[PDB]
Amino acid sequence: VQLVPGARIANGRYRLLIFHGGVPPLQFWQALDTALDRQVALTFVDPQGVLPDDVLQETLSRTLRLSRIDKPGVARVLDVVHTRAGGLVVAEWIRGGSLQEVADTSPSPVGAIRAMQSLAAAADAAHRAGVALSIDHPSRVRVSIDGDVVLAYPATMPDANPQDDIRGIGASLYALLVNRWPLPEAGVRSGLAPAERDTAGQPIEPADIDRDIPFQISAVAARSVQGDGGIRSASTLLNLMQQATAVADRTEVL
Repeated sequence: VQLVPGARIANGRYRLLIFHGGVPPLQFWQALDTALDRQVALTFVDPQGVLPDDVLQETLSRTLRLSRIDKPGVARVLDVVHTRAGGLVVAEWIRGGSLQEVADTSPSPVGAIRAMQSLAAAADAAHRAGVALSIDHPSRVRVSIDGDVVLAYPATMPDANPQDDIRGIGASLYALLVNRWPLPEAGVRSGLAPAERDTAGQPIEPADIDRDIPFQISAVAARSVQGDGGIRSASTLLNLMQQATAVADRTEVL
């Protein structure tokens, strides 16, 4: 079939508006719910049917498992339906902007790390619940008006794991900090340039690229983005985020 703006999906209930990219076979869409007249976040799980039913089923399952976690870091799942275009994960629409859009406004460092805490925290409840967020691509998250960073398009496939979440979270923090995506790219419609690599392949640290960025805040970004090691828990990740914040509010004025 075909997915393009205007399409009507699910007995026509949803009309597509904007394509927000994804990591195939996933597709992140912005759509209008014509029965309740309000926007929703569609995650299509497999438009072309390329997935073995076994993987599909595990994907819905882990997504559902993620759904019952109620934290501001994750969009609320409204439904999970099978449509003419494959499995479909319907989520509330988060007012604000994409992760791409906000980073292009070189936002305050302190404002950025502070806003990431909702993401790290939701990560933590998830992991403690045995399910990953799958922060694998910048389109996956938005920034809400209320200054939270949110998993907008839920859809947790088999490959998603806690450790990749920590990496993906920092890859977001990094994005806000330097408007660059320090991860290889497994995407369509990424919208963000790649991060400069040092000689050892590790991304150049945020502070070195812009010495205005407090040291603590650039540390949490880099020690997190590298799967090399260091941070190995949303739990710890959050606390680092929090200490980095306190140091920063104090020092902020100066």
